[PDB]
Amino acid sequence: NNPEYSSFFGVMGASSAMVFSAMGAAYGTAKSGTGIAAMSVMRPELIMKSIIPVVMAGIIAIYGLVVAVLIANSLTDGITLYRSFLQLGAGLSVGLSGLAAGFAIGIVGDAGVRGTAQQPRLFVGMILILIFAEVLGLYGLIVALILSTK
Amino acid sequence: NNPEYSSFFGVMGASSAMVFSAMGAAYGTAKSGTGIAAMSVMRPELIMKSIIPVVMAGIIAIYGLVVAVLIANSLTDGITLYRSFLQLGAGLSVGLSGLAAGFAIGIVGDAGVRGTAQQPRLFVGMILILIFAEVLGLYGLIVALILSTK
Amino acid sequence: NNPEYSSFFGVMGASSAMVFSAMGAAYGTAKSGTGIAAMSVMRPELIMKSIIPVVMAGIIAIYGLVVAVLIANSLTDGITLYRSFLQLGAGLSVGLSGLAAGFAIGIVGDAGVRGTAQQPRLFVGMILILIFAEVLGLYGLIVALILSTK
Amino acid sequence: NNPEYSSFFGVMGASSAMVFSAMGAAYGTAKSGTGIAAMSVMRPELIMKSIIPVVMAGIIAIYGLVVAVLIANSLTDGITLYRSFLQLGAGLSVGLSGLAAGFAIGIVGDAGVRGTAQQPRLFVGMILILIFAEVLGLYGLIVALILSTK
Amino acid sequence: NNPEYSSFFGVMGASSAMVFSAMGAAYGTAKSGTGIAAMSVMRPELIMKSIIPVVMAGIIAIYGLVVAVLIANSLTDGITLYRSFLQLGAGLSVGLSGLAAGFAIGIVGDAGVRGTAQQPRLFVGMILILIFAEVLGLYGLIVALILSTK
Amino acid sequence: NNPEYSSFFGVMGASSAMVFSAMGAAYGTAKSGTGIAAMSVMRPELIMKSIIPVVMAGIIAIYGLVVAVLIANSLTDGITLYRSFLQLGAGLSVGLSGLAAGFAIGIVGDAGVRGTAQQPRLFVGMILILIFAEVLGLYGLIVALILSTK
Amino acid sequence: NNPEYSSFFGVMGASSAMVFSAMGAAYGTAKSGTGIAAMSVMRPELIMKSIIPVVMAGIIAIYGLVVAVLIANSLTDGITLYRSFLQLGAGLSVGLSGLAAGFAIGIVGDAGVRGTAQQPRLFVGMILILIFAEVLGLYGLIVALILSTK
Amino acid sequence: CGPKLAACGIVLSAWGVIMLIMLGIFFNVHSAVLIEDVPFTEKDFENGPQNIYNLYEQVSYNCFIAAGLYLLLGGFSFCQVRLN
Amino acid sequence: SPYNLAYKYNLEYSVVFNLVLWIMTGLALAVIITSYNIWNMDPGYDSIIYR
Amino acid sequence: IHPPVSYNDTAPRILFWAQNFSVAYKDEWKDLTSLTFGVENLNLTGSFWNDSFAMLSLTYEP
Amino acid sequence: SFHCEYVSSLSKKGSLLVTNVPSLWQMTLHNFQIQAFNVTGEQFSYASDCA
Amino acid sequence: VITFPFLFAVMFGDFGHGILMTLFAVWMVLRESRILSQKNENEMFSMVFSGRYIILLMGLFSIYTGLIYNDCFSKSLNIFGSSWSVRPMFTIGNWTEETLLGSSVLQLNPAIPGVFGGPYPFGIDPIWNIATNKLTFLNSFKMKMSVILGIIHMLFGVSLSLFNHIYFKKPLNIYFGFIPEIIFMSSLFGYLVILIFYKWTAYDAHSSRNAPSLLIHFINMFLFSYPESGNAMLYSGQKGIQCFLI
Amino acid sequence: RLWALSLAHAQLSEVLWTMVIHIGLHVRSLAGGLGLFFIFAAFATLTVAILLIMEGLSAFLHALRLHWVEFQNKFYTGTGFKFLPFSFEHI
Amino acid sequence: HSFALPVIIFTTFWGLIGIAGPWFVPKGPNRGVIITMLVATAVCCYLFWLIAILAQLNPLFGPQLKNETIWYVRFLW
Repeated sequence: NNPEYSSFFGVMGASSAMVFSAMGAAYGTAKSGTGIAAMSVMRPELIMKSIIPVVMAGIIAIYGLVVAVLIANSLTDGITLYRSFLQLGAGLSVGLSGLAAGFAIGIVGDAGVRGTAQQPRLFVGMILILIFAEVLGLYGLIVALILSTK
Repeated sequence: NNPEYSSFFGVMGASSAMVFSAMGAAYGTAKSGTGIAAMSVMRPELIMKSIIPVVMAGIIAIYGLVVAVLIANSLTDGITLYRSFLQLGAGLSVGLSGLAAGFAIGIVGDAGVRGTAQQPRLFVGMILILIFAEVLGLYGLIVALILSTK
Repeated sequence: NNPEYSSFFGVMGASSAMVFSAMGAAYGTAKSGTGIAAMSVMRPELIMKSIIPVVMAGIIAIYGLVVAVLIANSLTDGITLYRSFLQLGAGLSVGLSGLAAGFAIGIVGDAGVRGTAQQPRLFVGMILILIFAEVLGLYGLIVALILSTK
Repeated sequence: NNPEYSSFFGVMGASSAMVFSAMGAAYGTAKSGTGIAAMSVMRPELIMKSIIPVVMAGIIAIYGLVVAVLIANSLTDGITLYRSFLQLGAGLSVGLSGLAAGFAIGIVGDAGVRGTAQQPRLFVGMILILIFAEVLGLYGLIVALILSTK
Repeated sequence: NNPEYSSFFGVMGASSAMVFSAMGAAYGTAKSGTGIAAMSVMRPELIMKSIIPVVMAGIIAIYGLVVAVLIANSLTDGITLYRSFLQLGAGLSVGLSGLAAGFAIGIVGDAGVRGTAQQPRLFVGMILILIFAEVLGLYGLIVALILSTK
Repeated sequence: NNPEYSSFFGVMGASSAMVFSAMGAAYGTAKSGTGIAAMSVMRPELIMKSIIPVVMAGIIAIYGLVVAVLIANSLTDGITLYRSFLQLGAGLSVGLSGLAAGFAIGIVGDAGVRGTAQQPRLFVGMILILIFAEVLGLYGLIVALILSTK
Repeated sequence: NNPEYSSFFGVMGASSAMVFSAMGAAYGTAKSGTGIAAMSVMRPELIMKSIIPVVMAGIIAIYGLVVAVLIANSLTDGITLYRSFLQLGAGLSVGLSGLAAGFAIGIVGDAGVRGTAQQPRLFVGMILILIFAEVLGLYGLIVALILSTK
Repeated sequence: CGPKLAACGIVLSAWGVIMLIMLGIFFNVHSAVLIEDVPFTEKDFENGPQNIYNLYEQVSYNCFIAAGLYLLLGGFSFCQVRLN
Repeated sequence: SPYNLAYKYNLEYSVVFNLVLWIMTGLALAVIITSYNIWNMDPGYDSIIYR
Repeated sequence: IHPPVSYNDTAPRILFWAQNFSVAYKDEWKDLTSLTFGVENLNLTGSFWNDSFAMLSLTYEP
Repeated sequence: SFHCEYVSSLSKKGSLLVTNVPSLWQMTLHNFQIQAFNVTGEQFSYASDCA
Repeated sequence: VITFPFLFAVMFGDFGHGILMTLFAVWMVLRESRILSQKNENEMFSMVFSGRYIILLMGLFSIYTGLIYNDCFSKSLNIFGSSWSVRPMFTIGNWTEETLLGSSVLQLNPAIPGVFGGPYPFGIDPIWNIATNKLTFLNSFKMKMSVILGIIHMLFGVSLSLFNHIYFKKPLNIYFGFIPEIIFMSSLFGYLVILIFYKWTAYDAHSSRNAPSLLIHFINMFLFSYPESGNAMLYSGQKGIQCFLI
Repeated sequence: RLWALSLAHAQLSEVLWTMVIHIGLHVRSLAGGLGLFFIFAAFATLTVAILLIMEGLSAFLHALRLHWVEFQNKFYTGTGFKFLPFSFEHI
Repeated sequence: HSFALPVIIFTTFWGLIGIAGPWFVPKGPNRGVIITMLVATAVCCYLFWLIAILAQLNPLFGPQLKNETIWYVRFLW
C-alpha cells in the first residue's frame, strides 16, 4: 500500500531538525564564544553574566532535538508518505529556523557582548534583542510540532 | 483519485513560510543588534528606543508563522494539486517577501540606529523607513492569505 | 480538460509578482535608508524630503501586489495551461521589472540623497531620475496586465 | 491539434522583452544617476542637461515594452510552435540587446556626465557616444519585429 | 515530414547574432567611451577624432544585425535541420566573433585614446591596431554568411 | 545510414574555429594594443614596428577563418556523423589552438612591446618568442586541415 | 556494424592532443616572454640564451601535434569503440600532460630567466630543471604513441 | 490656504470639470467605449438595454455631482489665490 | 484520451534535450559571463573620483 | 481514436495499440491498421497469458 | 506500461527490431504502446517511454 | 520651429494633455508681464517660461495628433463619426450564425461588404479604443507611418545639403556627394514607401487570406534574392523594379 | 522611436485610467459623485508626474535626437563660434 | 459619395495654406520664418492626416470585441 521511499522523507525530517539546529547553535556559540573571549580581556566580572547568548544558542540545539525525537519516535514501516512529507516539513521548518536563530544569536551575541564591556547598560538591550532572535527557534518549533502531529 | 505526492508542495509551502521569514527576521535582528550594540558606547540611553527595528524584524517572523500555521492546518492525504500549489505559492510569497522585508529592516535598522546616535532628529525619519520596509512582509502575507484560501 | 499540474505556473506567477517586487522594494528601501541615515548628520532637515525614493521603492512592491492579487483571483483548479503560462509570464514580467526598478531606485536614492546633502539643487534632478527608475516597474505592470487578461 | 508546452515559449518571449530591457534601463539609469548626483556637487547647473543618459536608458525599457506588447497580443491557446519560437527569439533579441545597450548607456553616461562637468565641450562627444550606445536597443527592436512577423 | 521543433536553433541563431554582437558593441562602446570622456578633460580638441573606436564598435552591432536579419528572413516552420543548424552556427559565429572583436575594440579604443592624448602620433597607430580588432567581426560575418546561405 | 541532427557537430566545428580563433586574436590584439598605446607615448618611432604582435594576432583569426570556411563549404543535408564529428574536431582543434596562441601573442605583445621602449634590443627577441606564440595557431591549423579532409 | 557515435571519442582525442598541449605551450611561452621582457631591460645580451624555456614550450606543442596527427590518420567511420577510446586516451594523455609540462616550463622559465639575469651561475640550473619539465611532456607522448598504435 | 494650494485647486478644478462633463456627454449618448466604466453585472443583460441605460444615467449623475465638487473647489480657489 | 494512451514522446528526445539544454546552458553562460564582465567593468573616471 | 486490441480471459489481460501498424514482405509494405484495431471479429488464435509469461498473437489470412 | 515512437526493423526509425540473419520481412509500429501484466479495465496504465 | 513640435506631438499625442499643456503655455504668455518679474533661481520654471511660446505650439500639435489617433486616455472623441457595424449589419442572413456565436463567445468583425459601413472619412475610427486587437491594428499603422515621416525628413535633409553646398559654391560636393547620395536614399526609400501605400489600396478583407508580407519583400529586394517562391509578388514587373533600384 | 513612445504613453494612460478611475464608478449618485472627486485628483497627479513630466521629457529629448543626428547630419556642420554682442542687456 | 471628395477637400485646404498663405505674407525681417512655418505646417499636417486616413482604407481585418460589448452591440446602436 504505502510507497517504498516514503520513510526517507520522514528520516530527512528527523535528521534535518537536528543537523540544521546544531549548525545554528554551533554558529551562535562560535560567534558568542569569540565575543566573550575577546571581551573578557578587560572585564573579569562579565565572564559569567555574558554567557546568555551561548545559553540561548544551546536552546536552539534543544528545539532541534525535540522535533528530531518527536519525528524519530513516529517513524515506522507503514508510514503513508503524507506523514513523511509532514515530517520533512517539520524537520526543515524547525531546523532552518534554528539555523536562522543561530545566525542572529551569533551576530547579536558577538556585537552585544563587545558593547556590554564598553557600556554595561547595553546588557538589558542584549537580552531584549536576544529574545527576538531566540523566538525564531520557537516559531520553528511551533510549525514543526503542528506539521509532525497533524 | 489525487496523486499521493500532492501534499508535499503544501508542506514545503508551510516550511517555506516559516523558514524564509525566519531568515528575514534573523538578518534584520542581526544587523539591528549590531547597530544597537555599536551605538551604545556613545549613546547609552537610545538602546531602549532603538529596539524598534528588532521588533519589526520579529513581526516578519510572525507573518511567516501565521501562514505556516494556516498552511499546516489545511492539509489532508487526498489534497488536490490545485490546493497544494496554492499552499506552495503562499509559502514562498510570504516567505521571500518576509526575507525581502528582513533585508530592508536590517540595513535600514543598522544605518538608522548608527545615524540616530549621531543625529537625534533621524529617529522620526527612520521609523517611516522601517514602516516602508516592514509593509513588504505584510504584502507577502496578503498574497499568502489570498492564495491559501482560493 | 487540463493536466493536474496546470495551476503550478499561474501560482508561481502570483508568488513571483509579489516576491521579486518585494525584493526590488527591499533593495530600494535598504540603499535609500543607508543614504538617508548616513547623511542626516550634516542635514537634519532633509530627512522629511529624502523619503521620496523610499516611497517609490514601496510603490514597486504595490505594483507586485496588484499583479499578484489579479493573478491569484484568476486561479482555479480547472485553469487551461495557456492562462496558467500567461499568469507565470505576467508574474515574472512585473516581478523582475519591479526588481530592475528597485535596483535603480536604490542606486539613484542613495547617490541622489548624498549628492543632495552636498548640493540642495540636486533634489529636483533626483526626483526626475527616480521617476525614470520607478516607471520601469510600471512598464512591467503594463505587460503583466496585458498577459494576465488575454 | 497543436501540442501545449508551446504557448510557454511565446510567453517567455514577452516576459524577456520586458524583463531584460527593464534590467538594461535600470543599469543605465542607476549608473547615470550615480554620475549625475556626484557631478552636481561640482557643477549644480548641469543637472537639466545631464538627464540625457537617463532618458537614453529610458528608451530601452520602452523598446522592451513595444516587443512585449507585440508578442503578448500575438499569443493564443495552441499557438503554432514556429510562431511561438519566433516570439522567443524576438523576446530575447530585444531584451538582451536592450540589456547590452543598458550597460553601454550606463557606463558612457556615468563617465560622460562626470567628464562634462570638468569640461563642457564633452557634452557633444557624450551624446554622439550615446547614439552608438542606444542604437543597440534599436537593433534588438529591428530583429525582434522581423521575427515577431515572420 | 521532417522534424518539428527544428525552428528553435534557427531562431537562436538570429538571437545569438544580434545579442552577442550587441554585447560586443556595448563593451566596445562602453570601454571606449570611458576613454574618450576621461581623456577630453586634458585635450578638449581630440573628442571628434577619438570617436573612431566607438564607430567601429557600432559596426560590430551592424554585422550582427546583418546576419540576424538574413537568418530571420531564411526561417520557415518546415526548416530542415541542416538549414536550422547552419543558422545557429552562423548566429554564434558572428555573434561571438563580434563579441571578441568588441572586447578588442573596447580595450584598444580606451588604451589608444588615453595614449593619444599624451602623444598625438599614436592616433594612426590606434587606427591600425583597431582595424585588426574590427576585422575579426568581419571574419565572423563571412563565416556566418557562408553558413547561413549554404 | 545517415541520421538527422548530423549537422550540429560539423556546424559547431565551423563556428568554433571562427569564434575561438576570433577570441584568441581579440585577446592577442587587446593585450598588444594596450602595450603599444601605453608604450608609444615615449617612443613615436616604435609605433610602425610595435604593430607586429597585432599583425600576428590577426593571423590566428585567419587560421580560424580558413578552417571555418573549409568546414562550411563541406557540409551537406544528412551528412554522415563521421565527417560531421571530424568537422567538429577540426573546428575545436584550430579554434582553441588559436585561443591559446591568442593568449601567448597577447602576453609577449604586451610585455615585449612595453619592454622595447626602455631597451631596443628586445624587439628582435620579441619577434622570435612571438613566432613561437604564433605557430601554435599553425599547429592547430595543421591538425584541423587533416581532420576535415579524412 | 559499429555504433553511430563510435568515431567521436577518437576525434575528441585528436582535438585534446592539440588543444591542451597548445594551452600548455601558450602559457609556457607567455610566462617566458614576460620573464624575457623584465630581464632584457637589464641584461639585453642574454636574450639568445634565455630563449631556452620558449623553444622548450614550443616542443611541448609538437608532442601534442604528433599525437593529434597520429590519431587523425587512424580515424575512420567503421572504427570499433576500443580503437576510439584508446585514441581518446592518447588524446587526454598527451594533452593534459603537455598542458601540465607547459605550466612547469612557463613558471620555471619566468623564474629561470629572471634568476639567470641576476646570477649567471643559474643558466645551467634553469636548463636542467626545464629538462625535467620537458620529460613530463615526453611521458605523455610515450603513452600516447603506445595507445594511438595499439 | 496659501497660494500654492489655491493654484493647485484652480488646475484641479479646470481639469475635473473638463473631464467629468465630457464623460457626462459620452454617458448620455450611451457610447460603447464607456461600457467598461459602467458598473453593471451579468444579470443586467436581462430583457434588453433597460438596466445598462439606468446605469448610464447613474454614472452621468456621478460625474455631474463630482464636477459640482470641482466647481466649488474652483470658486474657493479663485478667492484664495487673491487673498493669500 | 478515453484509452489512457501515452503522451507520444518521440525518439531522438534525449538528443533534442541534450541539444537544447547544452546549447541553452552555453548561451546562458555566455550571456551571464559577458553581462557580469560589462556590469563590473572599470568605469575609469580617475580624474574626478578623488575630487 | 482506434480501439486497443484487448486480449480477454476472465478479464482484460493484454492491451495493445499503435498510431500505425505496418509490415512488408520482400519490401512490399501493407497497412494492417484497419485489419486490426476496433475489429470485433479479429483472429486472436494461439494467444495466451500467465502470471509470469504472455503471448499476444495476431493472425491475418489474406 | 510501455510506449515507443517506432518499434521497427528499419534504421531510419531506430532499428529496435534486430535480425542476426538475413530476412524477407520488415515491420513498423508507429507509437507502439503495450501492457501485458496487472492490466485493469480496457485503459492503459501510465507508460514508461522508450526515450 | 514646426518639425520639432510635430515629431514631439507624434511621440506625445493625447487630447487631454494637449489641452493642459496649451492652457499652461497660454497662462505663461497672458501673465508674461507679471511672470517676467519672478525669481531666476527656479531654473526649471525659467526653462519652461523661456520655452512658453514653443510649448504652446507643440501643445497645439499634440491636440492635433491626439485627434488623428482618436485617443484621450484610451477614450474616443465625439468630433468624428463612425464606420463600425451595428448588430443589424451582422444579421444580413450571411454571418447570422456569427451573431449567435457572438452571444456565446468573443468574435472578430469580418470587415466584409454589406456588414462593414465602408471607407472611413476621418482619423482612427472610435471603435478601435474598445477593441481587444486594437494594438495589433494600430502598431502596424504607427510603424509604417513612422518609417514614412522619417524617410521624408531625411529626403528633406539631403535636399537641405544641396542648398547649403550651392551657397558655399562647392560643385564637387553637389556632383560627387548629393547626386549619388539622393539616388542611394531615394531608390531604397521609394520602393518601400510605394509598397506601403500600395498595400493600403491593392488589398482588402477578401484579399487578406494569403496576403503578402511587406517587410519580407523589402528585405528580399535589398538582398537581390527573391527565390521565385514563398510570398506572392505585389504587382506586375516588380522583379525588374527590385533589381533596378538596388 | 515615434511609434515606441506613442505606444508607451497610451499604455501608461490606459493603466492609470483602469487602476484609478474605474474604482471611482459606483451604482449610487451621491457615493459615485464623492468617490470620483478624490479619484480624479489622485489620477491627475499621476498623469502629471508620469505622462506630462516624464513621458513629455522623454518625447522632447527623442524628437531632438532625431533632429540633431538623424536629420541634421546630412546638411549641418554644427561647428563655429557663437556670436555674443557686448550689450547692457547682460546686466 | 466617394472618398475622392474628402481627398480633394483636404488637398485644397492644405494646398492653399502652403501656397496662397505664403503669397499673402508681407515684406519684413520675419517673412522667411512665416513662409517656412506655413509650408512646414501644411506638409506635416497633410502627410500625417493622409497616412492615417489612407491606412483606414480597405481594412484587412476588423476589430475583435469582448463578450459583453458584443451583447451591448445588439441594442445600444
